[PDB]
Amino acid sequence: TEEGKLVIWINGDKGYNGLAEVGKKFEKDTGIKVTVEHPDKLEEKFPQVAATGDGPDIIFWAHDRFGGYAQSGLLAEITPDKAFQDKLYPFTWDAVRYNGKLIAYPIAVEALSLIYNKDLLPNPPKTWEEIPALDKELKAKGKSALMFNLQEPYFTWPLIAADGGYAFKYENGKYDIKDVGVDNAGAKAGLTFLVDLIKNKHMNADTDYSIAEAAFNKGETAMTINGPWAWSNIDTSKVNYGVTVLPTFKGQPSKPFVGVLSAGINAASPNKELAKEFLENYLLTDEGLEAVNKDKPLGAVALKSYEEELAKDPRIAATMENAQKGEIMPNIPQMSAFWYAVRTAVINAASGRQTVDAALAAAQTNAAAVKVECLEAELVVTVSRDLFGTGKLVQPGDLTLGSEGCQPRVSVDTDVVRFNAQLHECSSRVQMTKDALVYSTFLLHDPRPVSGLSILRTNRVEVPIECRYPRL
Ligand SMILES: OC[C@H]1O[C@H](O[C@H]2[C@H](O)[C@@H](O)[C@@H](O)O[C@@H]2CO)[C@H](O)[C@@H](O)[C@@H]1O
Ligand SMILES: [Ca+2]
Ligand SMILES: [Ca+2]
Ligand SMILES: [Ca+2]
Repeated sequence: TEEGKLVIWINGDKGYNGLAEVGKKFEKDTGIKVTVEHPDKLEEKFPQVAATGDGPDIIFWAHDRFGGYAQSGLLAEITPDKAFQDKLYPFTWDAVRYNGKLIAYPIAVEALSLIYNKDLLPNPPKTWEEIPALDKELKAKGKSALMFNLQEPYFTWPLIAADGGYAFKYENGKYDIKDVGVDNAGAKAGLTFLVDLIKNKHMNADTDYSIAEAAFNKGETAMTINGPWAWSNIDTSKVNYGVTVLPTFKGQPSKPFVGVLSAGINAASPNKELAKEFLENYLLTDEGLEAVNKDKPLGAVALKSYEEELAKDPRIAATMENAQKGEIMPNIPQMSAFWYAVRTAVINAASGRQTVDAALAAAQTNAAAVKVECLEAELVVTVSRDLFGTGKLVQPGDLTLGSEGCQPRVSVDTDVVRFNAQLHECSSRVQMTKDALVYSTFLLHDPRPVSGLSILRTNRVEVPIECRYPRL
């Protein structure tokens, strides 16, 4: 990274052009150039380049990633005076605190809502259970009831959590990273409902963000599920849409994960002063947040003034109604593992490649004990040796990645076994989606032969190991 300027990363669905306007104001006033970029997979690339001392000066993402970044020494501690803290809501500062330190600036509060075409559907269904029958009606006139992104677990999690799914159990003031709530009866019920919607052809397992967005904004489907950033494009489509409560499932509300868009400062930036100035006195103002929101709505911004100004907007009100019914995302480093786990499970259940029960059990194991890192042509799998929480440590020789042709390098620590594998050699399965090439294999723990009687929790366990790379 180079000093005298600022490089900013932010996701491509956010208002990066408005942010660039803020940067242009900054530049004119101070002479310091600001370059805003939106690389794909930036939440995964940032730790890779920041660990070598490179990467952007500022990284934007929902707060849930930042704990990992902070645990890895990648984030500078931020030091706002008391007055600036008084300018933002306490909930948001809470979201960006890790081990008693502030590790990023809160920007805005995000939550999914149900977005619906008022002309096609004047009265949105209050329950998921209605949607199959409703779909029938709409299918009779060449339309669908619901389409939304099924490739990212962020969008399916509300249904999964409604009847009792959860990420990590919060207990005694801390999250128990071995107590994952993706494999309980409620999560299984929610995912079964989703997979049923697919099997009965009310939804297609391949639908992604762009497909669902195009369908809804063209008037081909009566509903979608999305956050404030999407509203802009809908406005341009001139569809007459409303933003409202997500449907219930078995009488309980959908529970979306509440995100807080946050901006962290790279620990290796030589421009930490400039970054603080830009964030506090340029972006986190009525003018800055106004520009960014005008591009792609931010939601309920953390700055009290502009949030009070925008609360009249009923869409913000529905976003916050849904947020209240949901849970704030943890920011612990294990969230990435959680997300990988659920992602894989959902896809594999939606395709029918795996049952719901098996997919969610494997996701429990993956979130609790496995970390997948996908590199150019190589894969790294890190397995917790305390695989079942018993405190009994697995031996490396009982762990196998892939089939016999897969011959990884295996390294052992006190607490983990790490597999460094060649993707071509270890891919059991390859396939293409619209947007990605997918390489897939499995991790197996099989201690047999073992002399003792196997009882209760089984010692044989198999989890999906998968990497997705953009098609270009
Ligand atoms: O799907 C897993 C993904 O969910 C969240 O990402 C959201 C993000 O919060 C929103 O700002 C918007 O970009 O949609 C994203 C999902 O595509 C988590 O914050 C992220 O860590 C997680 O991977
Ligand atoms: Ca569990
Ligand atoms: Ca696409
Ligand atoms: Ca706009």
